[PDB]
Amino acid sequence: HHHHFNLPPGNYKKPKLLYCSNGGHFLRILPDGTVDGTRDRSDQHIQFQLSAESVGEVYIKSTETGQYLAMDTDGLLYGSQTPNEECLFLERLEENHYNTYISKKHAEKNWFVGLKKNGSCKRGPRTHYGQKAILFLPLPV
Repeated sequence: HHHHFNLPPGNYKKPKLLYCSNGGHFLRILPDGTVDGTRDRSDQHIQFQLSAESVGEVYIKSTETGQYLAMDTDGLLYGSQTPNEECLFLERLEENHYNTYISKKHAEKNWFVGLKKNGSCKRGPRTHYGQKAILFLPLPV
């Protein structure tokens, strides 16, 4: 493994909002495949259904659009119509209470899902352990 194995509690029974404390935004995948963050809890694109591939590995799917969260070769987040290797994330516990999502494909590079204070997604290589941008809190829909 390239990473630790502290896991968050809870299941994938219900859909969730993925709230980032960094700028107080909710992760969002727009219908056009665009990914970003919004402070609008009423948004129709912030609801996700997480599912486990293997223990600690998840798919994050838009319940509105059915699109999967994915990270490309250049570290950019995008919504994928079909599940692929770029859609798998290592879901881990961080700072004892938050959730982090590490790109499985790029795990050795420590590329995470993360949001800037301005609600914009971070590019893989600009992310790293220790940042606030990588911390998510799964909230009820």
